[PDB]
Amino acid sequence: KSPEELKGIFEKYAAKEGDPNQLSKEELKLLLQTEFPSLLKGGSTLDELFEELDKNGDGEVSFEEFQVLVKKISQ
Repeated sequence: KSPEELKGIFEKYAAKEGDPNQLSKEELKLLLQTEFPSLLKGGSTLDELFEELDKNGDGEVSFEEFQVLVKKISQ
């Protein structure tokens, strides 16, 4: 979807507590599973995926990092 939509969707799951605009491993999992079951681009887990992504979002995934994930998925 467009950045606007990806942002909206991201925020839907990121807007909990602690940080309202970063998906934790939990919220990343929840987002992926709920919104993108068709695109579970992980493995026999998503730990590795998480570690691969989080070279930035301090144990979570910022919007940029997520949009980059979507970019990767799309590619």
